[PDB]
Amino acid sequence: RNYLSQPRLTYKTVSGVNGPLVILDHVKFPRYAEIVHLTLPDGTKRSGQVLEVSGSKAVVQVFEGTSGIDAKKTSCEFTGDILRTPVSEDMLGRVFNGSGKPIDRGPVVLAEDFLDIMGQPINPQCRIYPEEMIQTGISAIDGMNSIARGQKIPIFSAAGLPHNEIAAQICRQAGENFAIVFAAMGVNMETARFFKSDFEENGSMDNVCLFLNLANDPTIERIITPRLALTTAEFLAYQCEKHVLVILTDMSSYAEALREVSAAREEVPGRRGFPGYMYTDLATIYERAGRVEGRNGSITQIPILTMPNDDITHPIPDLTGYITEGQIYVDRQLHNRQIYPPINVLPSLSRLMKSAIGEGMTRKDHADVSNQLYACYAIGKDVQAMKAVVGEEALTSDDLLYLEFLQKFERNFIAQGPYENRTVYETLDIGWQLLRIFPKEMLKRIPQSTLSEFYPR
Amino acid sequence: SLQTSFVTLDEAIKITNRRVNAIEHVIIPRIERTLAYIITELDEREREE
Amino acid sequence: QVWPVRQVRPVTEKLPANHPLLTGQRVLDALFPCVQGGTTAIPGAFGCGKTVISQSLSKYSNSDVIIYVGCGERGNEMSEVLRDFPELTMEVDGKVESIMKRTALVANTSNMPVAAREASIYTGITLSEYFRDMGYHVSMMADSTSRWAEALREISGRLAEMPADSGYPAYLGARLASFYERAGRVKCLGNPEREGSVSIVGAVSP
Amino acid sequence: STFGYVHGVSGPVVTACDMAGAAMYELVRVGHSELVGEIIRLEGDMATIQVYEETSGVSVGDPVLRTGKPLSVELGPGIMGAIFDGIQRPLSDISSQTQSIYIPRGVNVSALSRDVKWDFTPCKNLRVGSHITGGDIYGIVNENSLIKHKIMLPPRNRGTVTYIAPPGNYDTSDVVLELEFEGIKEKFSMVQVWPVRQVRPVTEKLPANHPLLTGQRVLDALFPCVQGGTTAIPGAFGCGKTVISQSLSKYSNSDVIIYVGCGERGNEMSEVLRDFPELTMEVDGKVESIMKRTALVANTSNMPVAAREASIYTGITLSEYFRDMGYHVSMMADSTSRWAEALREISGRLAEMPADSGYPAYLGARLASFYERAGRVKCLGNPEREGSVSIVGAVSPPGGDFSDPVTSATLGIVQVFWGLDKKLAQRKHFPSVNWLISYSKYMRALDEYYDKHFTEFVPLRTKAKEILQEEEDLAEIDKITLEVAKLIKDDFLQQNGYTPYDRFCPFYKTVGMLSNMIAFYDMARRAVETTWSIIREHMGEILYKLSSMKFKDPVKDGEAKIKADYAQLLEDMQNAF
Ligand SMILES: Nc1ncnc2c1ncn2[C@@H]1O[C@H](COP(=O)(O)OP(=O)(O)O)[C@@H](O)[C@H]1O
Ligand SMILES: [Mg+2]
Repeated sequence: RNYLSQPRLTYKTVSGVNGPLVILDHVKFPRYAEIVHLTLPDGTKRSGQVLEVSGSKAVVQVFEGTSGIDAKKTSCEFTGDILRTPVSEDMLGRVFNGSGKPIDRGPVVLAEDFLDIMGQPINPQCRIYPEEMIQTGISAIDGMNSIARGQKIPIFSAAGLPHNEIAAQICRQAGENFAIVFAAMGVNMETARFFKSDFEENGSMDNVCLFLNLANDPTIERIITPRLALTTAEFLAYQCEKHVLVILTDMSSYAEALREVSAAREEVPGRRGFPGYMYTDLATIYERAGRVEGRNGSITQIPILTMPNDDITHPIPDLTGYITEGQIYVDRQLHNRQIYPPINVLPSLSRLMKSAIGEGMTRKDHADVSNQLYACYAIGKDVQAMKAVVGEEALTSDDLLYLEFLQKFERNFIAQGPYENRTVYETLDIGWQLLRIFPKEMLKRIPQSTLSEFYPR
Repeated sequence: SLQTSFVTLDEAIKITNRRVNAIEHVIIPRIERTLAYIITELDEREREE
Repeated sequence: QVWPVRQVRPVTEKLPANHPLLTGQRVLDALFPCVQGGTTAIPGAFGCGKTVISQSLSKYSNSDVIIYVGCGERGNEMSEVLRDFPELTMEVDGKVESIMKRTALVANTSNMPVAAREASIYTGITLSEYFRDMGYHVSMMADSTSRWAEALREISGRLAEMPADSGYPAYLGARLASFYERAGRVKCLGNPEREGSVSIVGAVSP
Repeated sequence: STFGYVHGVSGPVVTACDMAGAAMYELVRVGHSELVGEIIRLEGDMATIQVYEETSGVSVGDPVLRTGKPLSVELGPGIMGAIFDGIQRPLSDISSQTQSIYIPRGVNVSALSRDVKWDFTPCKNLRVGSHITGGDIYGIVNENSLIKHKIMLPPRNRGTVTYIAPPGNYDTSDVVLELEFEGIKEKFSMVQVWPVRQVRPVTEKLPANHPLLTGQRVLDALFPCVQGGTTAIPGAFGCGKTVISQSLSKYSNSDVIIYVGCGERGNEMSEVLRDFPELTMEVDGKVESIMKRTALVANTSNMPVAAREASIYTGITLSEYFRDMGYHVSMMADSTSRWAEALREISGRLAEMPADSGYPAYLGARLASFYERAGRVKCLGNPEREGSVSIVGAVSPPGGDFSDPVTSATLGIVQVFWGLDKKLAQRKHFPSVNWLISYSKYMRALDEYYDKHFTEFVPLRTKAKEILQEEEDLAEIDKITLEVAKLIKDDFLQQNGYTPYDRFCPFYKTVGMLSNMIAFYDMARRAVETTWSIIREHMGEILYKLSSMKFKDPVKDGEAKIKADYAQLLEDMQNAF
């Protein structure tokens, strides 16, 4: 029905190549974000967005790099539309490369609709708020920092830490209507093989849309990799009404692919070299989440970002801390003690904890015991800070229990093991036991109306 | 003469080993992670110019 | 009536501020009190609760109307507002009715474009200046002005402007001063001789 | 067009005009002295070229002769034992051809010698008219007694054989093959040209499984590395950096060793070219020089800084070419921190934005695009052979701190980190690899080899690591554990590289010594759980049997296992007494 049938022009009039930007000339009415199809003199096909136009010029940027592009022989071949990904329901079980193409010797997708990869922002009037609590099984994520279906929440980790080992875990045991779209930006060969051969185990490959983009792939393809991973998931949800779980590997490594392309554009550096719009371009790929009114579907994001040099004040955990709806912190001192999900619960908060708990949802003492299990954790963490200075014997009887809980909190409430899921009822019945090595009247965050039932057991 | 010399040393070794452990764990890692902040704040103005 | 949002509303003569803004918090009303007709700033890092004080202001203040401005905010945080407001009924003359009768949302999330973040601050203070002219003790929760200052940086980056300290343009102190100084209790224009107010509580995300 | 004119030089940069058919990153020849330059910008008819050499005496109007090839190497015979710079000029041949001591700044000497003749043999069922695709083994050249330099097809082209060469002697410029395609009968010699920034194409990558037996007892047992793996080591003055660089070239199970000295020093590069020409390796026959399977990329800091960036990329392209013949290449990059200080000069000349502590925006992406060129991988070609490349990259941080924009970026990509300590080298604990900071992410992938072969090894290492882990807290303030951990650190982990046996041990002795020191431990754990001072006094002879186990000479091969049996049963006696 509605389409464009004019033949595309083919310019052989490149004028300026400096870095990844190819400045064209004698272009007739260029649009702002057209895909152009470069044809190299040695028969290589490269693609590229138009970065900005001015009059007759058109400064495109090439995706696969600019090495080999001539001035006379290369034939940039325009296309009069924006980047439209070919999206279908049969992109579920296939492994795609960085830009759009299949890896596992399959065919190109037939794609009953073509969607804009930039998407459109959802109307906040008809954007319903996530209430349905999802079950992860990890007691640090399920019980203490409970996440709802539709919530965006990252995993704060560093290099060497097993973020990708526990992200496949919540990809494995989350809870017939559950789809998973995976994006791997800047992974190793091992991590791309560890994720490929993990969904080959559980039979979950019938609902997995793995987007691999390895470290040898070009650095501009890492920009459009989490764009296509979401507008795929904005088609499996919001148009086909099934619950999608988006996981973006190395959202840190997306941002160095955002810093590098912006230094080539020579524009407005923010903190630490990252560009000035680095809050916005991490928000257009994070705010595609949540549930809407007239659809049964949902889309929930668990991105992974490696904060450099363990600093939470680095701009990569900083700007995602402002735009997501919480964070999950993976600690390195707990990984050194062979604690399994090496997560620490003090800087890891979930914003949607207040709605997903209650008598209607889950077990009314759960919302209040997490206020108290932070208090026994936060006071006891200062006790080990005090134990380093004065001595192990100058502690009083109050702050010997704060060390006694803190030693038993790490090994019993956490470290489930890599193949054990335990429900929220098992989390609280192993979490109330840790508050029963405490005496009465020091649980000051708990009211007396709720403390009377669960303490005698 | 040694019994009153024994217990006066354990009152002066404890108020000295705290001042060792106050410098080692409080004063120096407050200065050290301040000095790591002056270095990056120098760098965020050296790329601003 | 049609009024340009960048032009300040004319008014008779400004008055000193004497009545306090009862926010309901214990530390806020006791140690660091704010008056209706005053300017307030709430800085702090992520996860500190800069909006749960702003949502406690829009629910339980001693103000006639409430205007909440979401400037680069979350999409779920404006859906959080319009859901739980129509069950929060408050009393004025022995009659209970929800706070959505007195709350007007200017919603401009982070997904929505960056040049419109300039407009959502100036619109929400223009509705706040208009309801001041009726005599109502208007309050306004700017949330958050640090995402408005990031819209000034991204626009000035395209115009090849020279930056000030940390990227921002040199006129950052003149845009914030031309917005915060539009607050203050003031005898309005017109013959029925009414005294209104505008109290700006602007969240800052450093 | 064929030539270009200079039209202005302003430092390293040359804005050469009259170049309409010039591509990006091509190599040119600026001036009458033919300085090698790199095209870096392309403004219509002109092309901004940065020049590798000193551009002193370049006038406006000198011919800029373009080549049409990017920054590439020459792959073929005559590459073993040669010493190259970063841009592949033979430093050994450049001293005999010119008879001087300086590099003459303009010599375009061929990288492979076009005078030495090699014995070529065909593939023997590679007939005329048979179809051949890229990557197929086409011939075999006996380069040395060790290396059979298998001539391969370039991965770009394809077709059917029309002219093949009879078995005989040939030059590097003689046409060996001629291929029929649809268009043109294309002919090409024994020398292929491949760009260094472009990854060598290959069929399918495989998980790495076979461990690199580097020779030491601490490295092959406790912190193992697999061929096809990546590895970082620290770069101080004296810890162990001469040992791990040369013991891995002498005694490892690698078919070739390619060493990249990437802008090291003046005399620290001279000692490598004084030592590597006279190292010896014990093959099954009589001993031979290590220079029949070694290729050197030698580079000082005096040399051009675009030949210091490209020294890493040249050394990995030589390493990836010998991977495709089926060999098990290992590459020692020494160092990468002097390579990161070469990127800061290259991006600093272009005035680009310094992202993290001076270094450019793509420091984390250039390192990750180089350590990803390692891996055990089934090669291209119809003979269906498998190869591997191991990359060992020395990291030289300022002051020895592990928080640095290139040190923290390297330890996020590498899997094995043999942390070499200066403090262990001060106390003459050789080799000086630390055991607290060091690790291996290569333990989960090696238990399949430690179960199909060598079955009793993984309960020992997962226990003896906890012995060294318990000992550090006990030394801060069980008495059985402090004695046996002293025995492991003094007999097992310590290793003298000059003893005629203890310079290199195989793995059956290495699994043998840790078997006895653990079987002595759990028996002594039982013998106290029923007296420790009598144990230290009455078992003094069997502790001498443990502490002298390291001297099982390679004239004793089966007897080295036989002595491990008889020293095991002697511990069975005295535990009951
Ligand atoms: N006074 C409070 N009452 C209840 N919850 C609070 C209060 N203060 C902070 N919180 C909690 O702290 C977190 C902060 O939420 P939020 O305002 O979104 O962080 P931010 O200020 O960065 O936007 C939420 O989980 C919120 O429930
Ligand atoms: Mg907020």
